[PDB]
Amino acid sequence: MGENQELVLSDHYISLKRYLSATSRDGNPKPPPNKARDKLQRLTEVQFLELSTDVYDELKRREQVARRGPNAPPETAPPDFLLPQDNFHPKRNQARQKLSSLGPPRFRDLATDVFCELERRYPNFANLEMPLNAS
Repeated sequence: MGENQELVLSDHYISLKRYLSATSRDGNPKPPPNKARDKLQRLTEVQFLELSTDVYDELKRREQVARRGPNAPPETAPPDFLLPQDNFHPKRNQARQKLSSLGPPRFRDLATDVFCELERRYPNFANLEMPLNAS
């Protein structure tokens, strides 16, 4: 254990890589035809972390939904969007709702942009490590 924002983004990076890998063979290193990393530079690091967290949170919520997809009762069926809470600011809640509203292609692009940004910003993320699946 330790305290490092890089480690937090490392988990996000790994999660994004697995997410992208699970949704794409990754035969194209640059999926989008257009790029604009300068757009992501129009925000602060904290805002960037907030966006990274929002993306991460969206990813885990979708995974939970998928897990509770088949062979799951409707009583414990999760929402198709993040429900608002007073613990979180309403603007942030709306932002999260927008992520849910966005379909997979747009979201995938967001994931790709964040993933690429993290890889470019942290070149050492290209030399982290990945887990293995076994059953």
